[PDB]
Amino acid sequence: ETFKALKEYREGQHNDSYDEYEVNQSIYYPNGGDARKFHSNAKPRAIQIIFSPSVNVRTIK
Amino acid sequence: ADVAGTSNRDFRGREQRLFNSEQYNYNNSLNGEVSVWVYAYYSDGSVLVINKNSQYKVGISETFKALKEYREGQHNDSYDEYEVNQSIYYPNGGDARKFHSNAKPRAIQIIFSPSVNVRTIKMAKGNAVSVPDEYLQRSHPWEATGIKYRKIKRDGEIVGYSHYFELPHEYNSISLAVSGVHKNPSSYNVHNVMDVFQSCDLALRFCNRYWAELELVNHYISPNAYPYLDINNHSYGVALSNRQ
Amino acid sequence: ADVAGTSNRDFRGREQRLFNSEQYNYNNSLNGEVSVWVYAYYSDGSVLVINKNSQYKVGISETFKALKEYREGQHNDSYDEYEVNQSIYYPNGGDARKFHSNAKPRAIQIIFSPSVNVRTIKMAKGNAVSVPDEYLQRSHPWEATGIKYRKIKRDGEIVGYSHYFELPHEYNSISLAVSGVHKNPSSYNVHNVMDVFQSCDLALRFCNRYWAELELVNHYISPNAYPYLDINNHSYGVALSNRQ
Amino acid sequence: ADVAGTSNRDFRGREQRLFNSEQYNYNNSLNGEVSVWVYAYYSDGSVLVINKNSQYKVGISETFKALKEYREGQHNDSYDEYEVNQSIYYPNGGDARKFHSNAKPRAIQIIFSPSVNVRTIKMAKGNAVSVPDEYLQRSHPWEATGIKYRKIKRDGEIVGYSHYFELPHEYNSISLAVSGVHKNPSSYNVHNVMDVFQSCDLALRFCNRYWAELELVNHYISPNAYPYLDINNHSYGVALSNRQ
Ligand SMILES: [Cl-]
Ligand SMILES: [Cl-]
Ligand SMILES: [Cl-]
Repeated sequence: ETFKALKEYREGQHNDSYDEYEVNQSIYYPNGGDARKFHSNAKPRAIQIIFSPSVNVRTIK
Repeated sequence: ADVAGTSNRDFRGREQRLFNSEQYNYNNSLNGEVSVWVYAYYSDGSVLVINKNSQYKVGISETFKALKEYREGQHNDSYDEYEVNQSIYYPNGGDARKFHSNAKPRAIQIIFSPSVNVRTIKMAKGNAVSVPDEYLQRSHPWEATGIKYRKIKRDGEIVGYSHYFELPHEYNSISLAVSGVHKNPSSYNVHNVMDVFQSCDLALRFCNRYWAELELVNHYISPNAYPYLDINNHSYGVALSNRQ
Repeated sequence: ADVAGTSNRDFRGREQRLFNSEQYNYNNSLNGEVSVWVYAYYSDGSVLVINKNSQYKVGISETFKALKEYREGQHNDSYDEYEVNQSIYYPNGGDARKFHSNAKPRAIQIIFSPSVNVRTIKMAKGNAVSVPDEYLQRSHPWEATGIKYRKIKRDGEIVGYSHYFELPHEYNSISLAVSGVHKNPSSYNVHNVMDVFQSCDLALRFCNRYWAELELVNHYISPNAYPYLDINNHSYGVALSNRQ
Repeated sequence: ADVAGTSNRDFRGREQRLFNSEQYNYNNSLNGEVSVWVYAYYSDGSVLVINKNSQYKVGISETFKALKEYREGQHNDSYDEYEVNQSIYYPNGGDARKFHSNAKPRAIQIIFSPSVNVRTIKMAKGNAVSVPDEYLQRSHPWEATGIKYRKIKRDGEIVGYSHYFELPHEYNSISLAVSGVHKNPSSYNVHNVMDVFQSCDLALRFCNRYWAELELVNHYISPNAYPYLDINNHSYGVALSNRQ
């Protein structure tokens, strides 16, 4: 997944889409965008990766 | 004339030291201001500040709703946020489409000017329906929390006092009032009561949402010579007593 | 040990009776809360509650406009309702597209906690431009309406006081303030004045529009052990003095 | 110690030259990345970049529609642009209100990292319904276009390869896929197949629309040490082999 694809998207609700394009430009390069926020709440706060018990753990990358 | 910075006749230097000393001492006289600030920090990095400036005593009191983030001129999910409020006022009381409102404060800092007497500070930290301690019948209407205030210091002088507490848990849903009294080391009090009543009308309030602690430091705290303590424990303010 | 409910050594029963008695008496001490609620009832069945909780004395004061129904996150006919307000402030002063705004309150209930002294209750019921009695020059700024308050009782104990008045007529267009003082059967007063000034800052407010009296009973009054009187004359609240 | 830049014991200079040489050679090892970028240039001066970075081999494949300009959070004439697409898929197939969509790319640049083997580069440039050469039955699924790639060079070193083609005609309506394989000058291959299958899952993609080639140069190409060739034939990138 890209950085953008992991950001929160609320189907059928407002998503601040224009400001969030600007946030992305600021994340891709310091001071690269003109957003009206310091921290996007659409950024993930954590990631869990889970595999089924049929994976071989030594092959995980 | 004598040469600058070489003798006791540098009256420009003496007057600059007196000018600063007179500001520090004036603010501590009963003719001076006492001030309080409530900072409510949000997850998007923005910060609501409420400040009240008044003579003799000063305070701020806000509902749960009034401390939630409000973005002027932008979308605020207003209908869903009415539903979130009903769920916070009573479990399962609303029909919101989210688990956690990002408009809830993540932390509160209370700062007082150095003219407050710390022993007079009182806080009413209530639940989301504005009750101080679970039920009205058993509630003392405030706690005197001065022992928890840290000195904000610059160059050895106290420039303000801070009490900070995080609200990082889902159940941290509060209403808040705070009050402090201006220093009065004298025994004067009798005769001045209607003047204190007029101070209740004359107190000036300011409220604004700044987009980042950086912006709060640069455009709010520093230009007005106010005290502050940032997330990295750095003290801001201006030392004045006996200083040039 | 002795068997439960058979002897004077049921210390669990004694402590449960003391726990409740201590809450009732604490609320009546000068360390306790005094509280007031203003309920404004609308034709769609919804109810605005404003509550203030404070030590020593407490009150609420609202403009005509502030008591009109406001639906958060829904349409409120805001422009037409500015025009309705102009017509209420002065006959024929606005250009509204309705005869009667359904946002006007149909009735008001004022309830005080049982720690108020009823004889100290004062109401300023003003006209729509916030004048108590037709013209300022002839207005006394309040009426002491304690004689009209009914006792809200449960199991023989007074759990609160109620004053209710309907606004069913077209010309019933009001502004409203109310105030009561906490019981003080002692002769203590001198020394505590700045503490009362701090109580003015520390008072906590709550405001919300509930969609039905049922919802008010279930999600507001009952969970917080507050007193109430419903449209069918049923008393709600919790008896505590000498009770398990 | 010896003086800087005067002897064979300037180990800071030797380590700086090795650090850069090790990056160049690592990228060319089979442990290193191979990368491709597709740049689609629009008439308003904006540029969509898609980049894929992976081990062993890498590619990008996009429909006609996916290469059209999309302005996030702005109007995009979405209904008329569905109609334009129907007219491009089949003559007279749509009911658009324009002759030429300004969302169509005016040109494409394909750039590969210097770790690709140029002889392995393959392009499938299809018509607007994703057929490589007019009809499926007669289509070879790619053309090997490495001979057309120019060396992007800095300070004498190849920093990437470019193939650029304009789409200036009304009938220039394409779908596009490209693929290249990482250099492998060894005879090692057998044993590594499942590792290549995992590389297909591990390949990282990036996509963004920048508003100008200037902005692409300053905020995309240069900060990431990527190769590029601008409209004035200027080469960008960083020479590393044997260099400080
Ligand atoms: Cl003084
Ligand atoms: Cl007492
Ligand atoms: Cl290798």
